[PDB]
Amino acid sequence: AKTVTKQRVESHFDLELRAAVMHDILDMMPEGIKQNKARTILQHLSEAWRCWKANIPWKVPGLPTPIENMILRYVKAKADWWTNTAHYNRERIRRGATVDKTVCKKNLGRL
Amino acid sequence: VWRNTEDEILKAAVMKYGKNQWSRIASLLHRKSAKQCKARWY
Amino acid sequence: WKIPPCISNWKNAKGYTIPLDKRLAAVHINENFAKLAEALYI
Amino acid sequence: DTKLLILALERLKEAYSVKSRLNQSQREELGLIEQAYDNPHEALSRIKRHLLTQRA
RNA sequence: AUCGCUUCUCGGCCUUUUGGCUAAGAUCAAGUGUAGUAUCUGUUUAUCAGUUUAAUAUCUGAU
Repeated sequence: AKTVTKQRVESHFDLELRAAVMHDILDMMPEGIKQNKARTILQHLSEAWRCWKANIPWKVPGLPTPIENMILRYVKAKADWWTNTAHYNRERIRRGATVDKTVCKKNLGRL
Repeated sequence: VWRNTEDEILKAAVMKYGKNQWSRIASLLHRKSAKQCKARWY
Repeated sequence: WKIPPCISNWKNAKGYTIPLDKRLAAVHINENFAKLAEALYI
Repeated sequence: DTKLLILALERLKEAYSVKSRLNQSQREELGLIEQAYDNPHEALSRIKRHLLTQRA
């Protein structure tokens, strides 16, 4: 039972985000009884996120609305987290606190 | 210049890899760079 | 409640061919441009 | 025209003074610069053709 | 019309099928002129006259 430190912050955020999504609707707003395809709604979730990042308008042809609202809600969650981290690291880089060399490149790419 | 063989490779390459992996496709082709492949497609 | 499958433009984990059409699918101009441009010509 | 061209090409060379690890695309640019430094009238003919006809 | 068997056609399942994340994780590709090396591949035209040679061969000449 190892803690969540600094190298596992992102991987853990995604662990818990997609655990939450799987709890959320794909088992508590179903009635796609047979096999609720949750492993494929998670694929839509990851692709909606990449489409956010690329600034592409994402719209899937026939996809029930409750799912689409669930996905839009969770992509806004991850987007808030992502850009708040960018603001924070940019202030650290500007005033001079970190010299880590992965944060400098990650942050230039975010901004 | 562009030769029908090549752009017929490019149609299939885009059909397979996707519309965002231009360096892979560019590697399928001899004497083409990813910039020119992307330009020809668009 | 049927869920369409995702075909991404970035991930092709199993290397599958999808036709260009299905691969693909998954502007405004004001009216003051006319008044500006014609005022300039005059 | 040749004085203006020599100045342009010297300015463009000034980037890769180091002659570093550059890449394919800078390799290609250096190729264009050298062949225009050798044959300065096909260069200028091209240049004025561009300035006259190209808009995309 | 009913029952059964066979033949072809069609619909429905066909989730039973796209391992997670980041800074699309990051990046990029140049050439055959010279020689040689190695491997395979092919081989060790018919008399006769002479030259020659230890003997062959070679060489020359018609086939």
